[PDB]
Amino acid sequence: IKENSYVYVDYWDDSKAFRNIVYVRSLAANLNSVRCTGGSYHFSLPVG
Amino acid sequence: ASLIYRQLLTNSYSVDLYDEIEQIGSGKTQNVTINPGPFAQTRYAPVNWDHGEINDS
Repeated sequence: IKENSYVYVDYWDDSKAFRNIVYVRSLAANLNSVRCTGGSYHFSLPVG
Repeated sequence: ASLIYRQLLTNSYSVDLYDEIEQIGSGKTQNVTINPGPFAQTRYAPVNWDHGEINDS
C-alpha cells in the first residue's frame, strides 16, 4: 500500500444513531490519524 | 311553583328508564374511529446492516 492506495473499513453498530442512518443529508466526521506497522514473517523454506 | 315537587315524584319512573338507557347503551357496541390525519405516515424501509463489497481475487 502506497500514497496511491486507499484503505476501506466497513463498520456498523446497533445503537440509535447508527440505526437511524437510512436517509442522510450530510455526514461529516473527524478521526485521529494512526500509524500502521508491519511485523515479521519467516518464509518457511525447505532448504537454505 | 309547588307543581315541581309533584312532577318530580310522578315522573320518578323516568329515573329507572334512564338507568336502562345508560346501562344498555354501554352494552351496545360503539367505535369512535380516530383517523389517520390527511398527512400520511411511512417508515424508512426494512433495513439490514451488512459488510460492504469486498475486493476479492
